[PDB]
Amino acid sequence: ATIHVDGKEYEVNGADNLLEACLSLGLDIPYFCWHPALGSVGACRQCAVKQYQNAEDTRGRLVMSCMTPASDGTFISIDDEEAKQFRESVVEWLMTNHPHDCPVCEEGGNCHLQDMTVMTGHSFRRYRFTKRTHRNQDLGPFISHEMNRCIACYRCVRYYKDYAGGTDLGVYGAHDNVYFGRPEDGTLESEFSGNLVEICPTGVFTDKTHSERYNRKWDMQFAPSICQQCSIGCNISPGERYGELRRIENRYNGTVNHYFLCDRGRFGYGYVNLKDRPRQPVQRRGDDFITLNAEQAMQGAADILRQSKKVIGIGSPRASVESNFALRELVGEENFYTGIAHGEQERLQLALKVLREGGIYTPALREIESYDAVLVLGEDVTQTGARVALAVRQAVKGKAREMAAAQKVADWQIAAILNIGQRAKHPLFVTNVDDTRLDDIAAWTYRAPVEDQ
Amino acid sequence: PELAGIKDAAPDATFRIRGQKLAREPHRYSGRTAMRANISVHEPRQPQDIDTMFTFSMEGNNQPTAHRSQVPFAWAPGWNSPQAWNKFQDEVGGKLRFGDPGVRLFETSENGLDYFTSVPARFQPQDGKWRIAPYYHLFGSDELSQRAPVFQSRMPQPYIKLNPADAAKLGVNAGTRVSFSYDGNTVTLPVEIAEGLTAGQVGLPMGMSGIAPVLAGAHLEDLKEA
Amino acid sequence: MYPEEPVYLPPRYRGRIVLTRDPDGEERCVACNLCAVACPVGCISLQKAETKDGRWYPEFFRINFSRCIFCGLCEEACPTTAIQLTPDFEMGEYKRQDLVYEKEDLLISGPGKYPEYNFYRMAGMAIDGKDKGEAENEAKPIDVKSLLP
Amino acid sequence: EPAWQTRDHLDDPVIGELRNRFGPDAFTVQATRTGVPVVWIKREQLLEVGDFLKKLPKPYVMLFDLHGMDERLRTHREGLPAADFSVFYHLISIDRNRDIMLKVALAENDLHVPTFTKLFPNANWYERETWDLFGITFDGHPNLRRIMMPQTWKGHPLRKDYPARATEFSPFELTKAKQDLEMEALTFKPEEWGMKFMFLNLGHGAFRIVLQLDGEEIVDCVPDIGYHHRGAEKMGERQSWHSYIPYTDRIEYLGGCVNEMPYVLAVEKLAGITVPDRVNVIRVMLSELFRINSHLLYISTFIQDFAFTDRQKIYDLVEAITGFRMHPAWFRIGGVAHDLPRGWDRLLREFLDWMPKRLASYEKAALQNTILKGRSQGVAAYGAKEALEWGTTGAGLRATGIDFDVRKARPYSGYENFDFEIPVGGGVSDCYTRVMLKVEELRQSLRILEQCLNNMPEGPFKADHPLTTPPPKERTLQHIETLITHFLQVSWGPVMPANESFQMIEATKGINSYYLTSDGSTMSYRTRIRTPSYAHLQQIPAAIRGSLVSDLIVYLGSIDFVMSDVDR
Amino acid sequence: MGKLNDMVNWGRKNSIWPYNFGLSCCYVEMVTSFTAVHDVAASPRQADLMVVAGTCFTKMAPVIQRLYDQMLEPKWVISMGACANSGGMYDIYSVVQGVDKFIPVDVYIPGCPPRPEAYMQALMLLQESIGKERRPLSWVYRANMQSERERKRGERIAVTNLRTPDEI
Ligand code: SF4
Ligand code: SF4
Ligand code: SF4
Ligand code: SF4
Ligand code: SF4
Ligand code: SF4
Ligand code: FES
Repeated sequence: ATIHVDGKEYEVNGADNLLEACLSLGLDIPYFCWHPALGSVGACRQCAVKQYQNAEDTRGRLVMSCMTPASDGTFISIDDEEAKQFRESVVEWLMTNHPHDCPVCEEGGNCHLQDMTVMTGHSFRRYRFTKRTHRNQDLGPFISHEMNRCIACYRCVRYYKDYAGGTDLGVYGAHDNVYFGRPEDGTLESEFSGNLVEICPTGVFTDKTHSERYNRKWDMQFAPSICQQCSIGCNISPGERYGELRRIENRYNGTVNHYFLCDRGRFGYGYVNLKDRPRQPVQRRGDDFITLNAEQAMQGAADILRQSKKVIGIGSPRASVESNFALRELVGEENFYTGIAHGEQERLQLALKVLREGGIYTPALREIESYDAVLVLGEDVTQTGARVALAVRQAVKGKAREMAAAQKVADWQIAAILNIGQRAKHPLFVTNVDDTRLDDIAAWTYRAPVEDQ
Repeated sequence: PELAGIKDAAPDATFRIRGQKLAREPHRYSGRTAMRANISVHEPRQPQDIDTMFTFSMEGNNQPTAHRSQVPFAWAPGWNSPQAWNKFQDEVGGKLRFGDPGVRLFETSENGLDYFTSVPARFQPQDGKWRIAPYYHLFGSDELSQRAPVFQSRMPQPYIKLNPADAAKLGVNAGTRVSFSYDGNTVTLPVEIAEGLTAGQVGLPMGMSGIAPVLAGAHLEDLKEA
Repeated sequence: MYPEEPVYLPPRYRGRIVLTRDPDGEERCVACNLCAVACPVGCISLQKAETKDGRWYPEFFRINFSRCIFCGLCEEACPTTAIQLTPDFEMGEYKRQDLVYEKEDLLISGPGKYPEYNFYRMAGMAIDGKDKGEAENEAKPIDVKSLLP
Repeated sequence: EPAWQTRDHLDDPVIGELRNRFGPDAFTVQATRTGVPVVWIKREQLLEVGDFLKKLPKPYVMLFDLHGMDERLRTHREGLPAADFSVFYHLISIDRNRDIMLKVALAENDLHVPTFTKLFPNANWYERETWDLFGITFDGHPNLRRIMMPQTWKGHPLRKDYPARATEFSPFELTKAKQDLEMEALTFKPEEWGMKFMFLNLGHGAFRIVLQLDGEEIVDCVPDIGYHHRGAEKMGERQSWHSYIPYTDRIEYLGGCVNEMPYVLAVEKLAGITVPDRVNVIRVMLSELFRINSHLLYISTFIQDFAFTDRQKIYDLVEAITGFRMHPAWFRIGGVAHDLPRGWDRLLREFLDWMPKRLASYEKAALQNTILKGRSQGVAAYGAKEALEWGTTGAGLRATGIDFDVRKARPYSGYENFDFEIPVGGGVSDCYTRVMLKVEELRQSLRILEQCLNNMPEGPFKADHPLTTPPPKERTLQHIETLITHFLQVSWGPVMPANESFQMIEATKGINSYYLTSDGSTMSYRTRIRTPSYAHLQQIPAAIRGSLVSDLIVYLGSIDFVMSDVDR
Repeated sequence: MGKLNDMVNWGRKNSIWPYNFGLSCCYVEMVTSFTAVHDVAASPRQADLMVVAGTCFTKMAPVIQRLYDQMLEPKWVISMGACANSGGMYDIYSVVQGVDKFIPVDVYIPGCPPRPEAYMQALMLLQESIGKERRPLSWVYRANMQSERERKRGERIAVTNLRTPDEI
């Protein structure tokens, strides 16, 4: 397509809405309720631009860029004065009831609301009345709840319910006493509830494990890493401070795990911070445990290994490729053993032979969401490969997406898609020894022994 | 040779973005002359990273328009939240700009396998032998995750799953602790009634305290009330 | 005339840095790390801890005074008025390690230059003695189960 | 129309003259917030453009600045030629009261520019420093050596891929440097330094000059500078826009708020901030107090070659206002840090009732001391021709009869509202003429302070702009929007949208200027600081030729330079 | 014997000639220290105290090292300001991070710059350090003095109210 933003011509995809098209080009439009993975609902009214009917139009009309298609020959203005004033007004309206909490808020320096308050250029408070308050809930060990900071943008419920398929987080109440959370105090039951700490643009849902040993984002030392907790390989950004691993943030990978982790990967990093970890080489001498440095340990181990007639190596599927290879080089190829059982290795080798010799394309984790029918045999995915279960949920919602696409409804207009696709879904057939967490969306569930499956 | 694709998973340690390395920490990293001041007032050396292309300082490159795939964190001026990932992608919600990191080791084969003709028989429950049905838990079946102290409050208590018919045959109710011997080790767990489990199977939480994942599909002997 | 006649210092003189207390007597620092990041020299290091009531405070707080330039940017950064620069200059030492002032060397027993400001009287977060709706310009929380329309 | 607006300066007659001379496709005009026309010139046409601008009807006579820039990391290069590096030449015409910035683009491997020392002799040290900090070779340069670094230095520190931080200290390098410096007096090579008779080393600041003497006559002298190089510009790339103000203070340390002023005015040009009138008056008042302090120190030092109580009065007044004596760090982006304390006017009134008698005493100590008149007049003098070609500004330039002061020619910070005169010399820059000009400047600064005291605006000390850093403190302490703005401004930094700004002010030693390039971030992409002491120290080998060493000492005492201002 | 060492240390502490080798703003503060409004009252060969007051650059460091080596025992060193203590605000490529990287320092002064009364306080501290230690009488065991931080802790923590910055 062709759009004209502030007198400049850009080529954008016509299937996109105006907000994501302009954000792709590098234009800054404030937004709260829109998310790339969740679609457009037009709640927060923050993404306002001025759309003109043609080139020689002067009045224009304030539209929401997330709800407006990026059609061919579309004339808009982002930096128009009326659009800027409306966006600043929306920020001010969000600020009327917002608590004075930024120093004692875990999202400070990481807050989308802070960034959009600064970006709209709103810094002068002329509201003088009382701010509405709220009582918090206990959401369990992982997610801290602070409902005062909510801007009522519906990202949490849209993610947790429409995307993640959870059932225990909704919106309750009315006019401006809208409340987001569980119907009662209790742990959030989703396996993907931890993505709320990044879906929520404020400090309502925060990482409680990060909150117990807290530091700001500018103080973190980050690195790109791979989650070590299961086999899916979601990209993570672990951040440390003062020598201890403080937080696991999601690291975007458009091929694998785009915006979302699972709760095991996000909250199961605390083994790195244990105080019983080995920190120096330790050699036993009778009942004593002498601490060595690096070179003494290497010389002593080399002497004893040189005296021994045959040294064998036992690797692990926890260790990296380089470490298993280094052990294999140390002990020899014939003396290297994968440190897993024979039946486990047989199943792993058969899975490998199927993947790289079966002639059938094995999809990436994001590519799973584009399949029209899913048969899951034996694998309780939600407890072993949880991100695949989330991707399977998206692939199941693909039927509602297809039905809405038949009626010329845009793919980002998610509310109309869910309205058209009421309960129709693509087929899902799961088999397990018992009930899975995918049974709420499965077309059929087969509870049977592994022989019967 | 099968692992030859790990060379292209990331660039080597000599990779630079216009001469400079990639930063591990943001530009506004603070406390650089007081974070170790309790140990010694003299600042130590910055840790040298010779293994990789990243640096252990902010003296590096983390621009969104930098020709790299490995991004340590998303930050752009004006965008401090996780919405800063919008600047690091070619289009928002799509691929990472200049490609996603990671390479597939193997391509799809030209020809497939043959049909596996080894069809197993129907499962038959025999007396005194209990087939272990694996129940995995997201919080508790991965070893290092179990070691994390925040998962102790989140993981369930280890319940052994029984069919209503099998528990009625044993006389066991929901909650009474039963003992079973595996590898000459009698261990006791409280019973949870599993309706969807089939008779002759016993459900066990794989990976948890004392129950190894190797036990999945193994038989069980001498399952009595404790 | 020194140290015979004490030298007059103006009230906003940028000398020795202290941490102050609120009028209630509790330390004002909520350990928000704004002073540490606003320091152009990086000579402030602290760590947030949190009591049972949910009150943020610094677990430790240290300033390397061999490195401080007494520019007062940390006091300008402080949203609680906890960190202040006093009119005091006699801070000479024998060992450079003894110029690293920990939290007990900094935390005075009073409010300092700002005698009435209490951040937790304005913050929305609930602590002991201050529930929800008890801050300044706050209404009591209205439950969603309430009978009013 | 705002003074910070992004202008193209296509209505400048110099642009039309360049179009008529070299053609419309020979150069690229860049729209900046510098307030000068920025013209990208091809590298081959650089000497032709310099010749053309030197021979205009009202010519561009002074090379104000010349420095490099690493463009490899700059992401917002819209409307700019493809450059890995660039070299900018800031040229000033005083007859037109205008200036132009010529930028030459360079590829990464072909880093060599024709030398500019044939047109402007003061380009020698600038090209040496551009080679030293960027590795840009200048073809035809006589002795292109390092001026801020030792000769055994690897890499060029202002390149973007150079580590800013201090590396690990080694006693071995210290012993090697001791062996190198302490064998210089024994194994001196009189061809590296540009010379070609005894060789002496001397050893405002501590610095070394290599002197070549015929008996006691100075036949050649080469200063060795860089002993006080603090890397302030590289720190400009490392600090945020707000947390760099102390570093601006610590350059020309006798200036203080005077040194803060051009930095904050350039940042406010980047931010689009028009400060209110009380902010302008406060910053003028503090800059004039510090100007009086610096002039008092300079006069007292020259008279030495009683006056330290008035400096204490000024320091007490600045202590009351800011909280600190000589590094106040008090100007902010969009205002000043605090309001004036209640009682400042009494202190200023007691200061202005004390200074006329002291000023009369200084005029009696400088005029009636005819020994000083005999030993100061004709001591390393120069005319307007030598002042223009060496970039001499401030008291020397005005002592050569050229009436060019920034506070009147290109007014800033509301200096238009104040009635004050510009003392102009007779046409010869003696030591005595410069000292008399400093005395008359001190009188005019006292007049400015009287006009500040009698007519003081009652209003805000910070602007009502969203990029005012930090916001007013009481609204920060009780408003959430203001708290958010304070949180993001003091932590990540204020975001200046991508532009280039320039501010030139009259410092206490001459003309000081900041040239800031923002890449749309919270830090500076490039910070260039032009200080007058650099150009004043370059002029010593052009004026002390054939004179005595005592004349060199008196001339050094009468230059009014500080070494931290030289080595910035 | 006991009184003799006391009188020797008394003579050393009551007569101290500083070689104020300053390099920057701190040196100019020490120039202002010599005036009659502060009342603070050579060559490195006969000077017994070296006051390093300013930034120790990588090029000025050999000069400082040589000028310290030219001094003679007993010799004492006072660092003035943040630059001489630690490098100060210049954690930059061209600055040695503290003068105690290459010469021993006996008394440190925080500040940027310290005021001259802080220099007089450091002179008092150095005099007490000299008077408490003891050296061989004819041809070195320095006393481990209590730090000023913990000594002054009670009267510093006991401070409650300060004058507000609004007034003068
Ligand atoms: S949610 Fe954001 S704006 Fe609200 S208190 Fe927290 S950091 Fe401040
Ligand atoms: S809790 Fe967070 S995600 Fe949910 S509506 Fe409120 S601000 Fe949006
Ligand atoms: S699905 Fe969960 S445990 Fe597995 S790699 Fe991803 S975040 Fe880690
Ligand atoms: S006064 Fe300046 S240098 Fe000292 S701790 Fe505060 S911000 Fe840092
Ligand atoms: S800015 Fe103030 S409240 Fe925040 S960490 Fe520093 S002293 Fe504590
Ligand atoms: S400590 Fe401060 S005042 Fe002293 S030399 Fe360094 S920058 Fe100058
Ligand atoms: S982002 Fe468009 S209305 Fe919310």
